[PDB]
Amino acid sequence: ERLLDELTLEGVARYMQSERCRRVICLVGAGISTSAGIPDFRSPSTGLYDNKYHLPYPEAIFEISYFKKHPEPFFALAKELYPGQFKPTICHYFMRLLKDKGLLLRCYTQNIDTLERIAGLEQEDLVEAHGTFYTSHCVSASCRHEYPLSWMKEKIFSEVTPKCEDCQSLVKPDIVFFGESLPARFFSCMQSDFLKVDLLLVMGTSLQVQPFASLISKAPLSTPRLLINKEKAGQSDPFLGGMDFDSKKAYRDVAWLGECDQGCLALAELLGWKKELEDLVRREHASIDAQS
Ligand SMILES: Cc1cc(C)nc(SCC(=O)Nc2ncc(Cc3cccc4ccccc34)s2)n1
Ligand SMILES: [Zn+2]
Repeated sequence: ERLLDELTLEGVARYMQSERCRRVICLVGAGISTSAGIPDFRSPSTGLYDNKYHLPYPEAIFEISYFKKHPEPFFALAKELYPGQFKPTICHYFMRLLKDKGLLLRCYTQNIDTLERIAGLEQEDLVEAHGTFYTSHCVSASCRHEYPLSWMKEKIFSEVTPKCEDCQSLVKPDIVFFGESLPARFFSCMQSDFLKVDLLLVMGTSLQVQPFASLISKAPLSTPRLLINKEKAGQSDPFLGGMDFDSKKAYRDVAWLGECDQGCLALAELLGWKKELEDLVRREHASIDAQS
């Protein structure tokens, strides 16, 4: 009774091009941006937090109340970690193709780098589960003046603590600090989207950070779930208690292990989309390289 004829990338592609598959939800994380030269900010082994701030504890750099009273460490770190270029990956442009072809219901992302937007996903297509640098707001509840990334970038590089032009309050990028809630939009969209989904495409996430990881359990029981990731992820934790790729009871979950770009390339090829994807990426990359 299962929807995939076989538990392979080939099976997923046949399903995608069948009448049964109309709405795809993508769940994406840091693994879709590493090939764009953006490291994984949640990892301690990427050396981003290797080093004067006098933090009452090392975690305070991520905490909202600390930020509000001592914003300088955050903004110094933001300058240090600011990417040299913003060129979305093959994986990002694969999602743009999903959008173009009327298959994209939603992209839920853990990333803050804005590459989904640069690749042409719109606000309505996105749930930025950990917020984004794309916009920043004055922290004063009575004001909330919104500032674009161009404005915020200028403040970060000039090492001027960003203050609101209307009220002189601190201006904070719309990323979710420890102590802040996840965006309201995350919960709203989750409630509706997973009633409507035909395929989950899970790319570049290890599914270890909650509540993002729990999204896979919101899929209907029949909905195929394809993981494209360097490592297998999402199975039940044998210590406590999921994806089932390999047991005799597996029926809908498929793992393609490798670089996300290569997995998306392989899937696009099966779909007859490889030329379209190559043409889109090369054109967009050229346009970004040519920014004058
Ligand atoms: C600075 C910048 C600007 C743009 C457009 N894109 C990037 S992507 C590269 C990157 O990893 N950067 C980062 N900026 C801040 C980081 C740590 C951090 C600290 C405190 C709170 C956090 C709240 C939520 C998330 C992280 C938080 S990592 N980086
Ligand atoms: Zn203000």
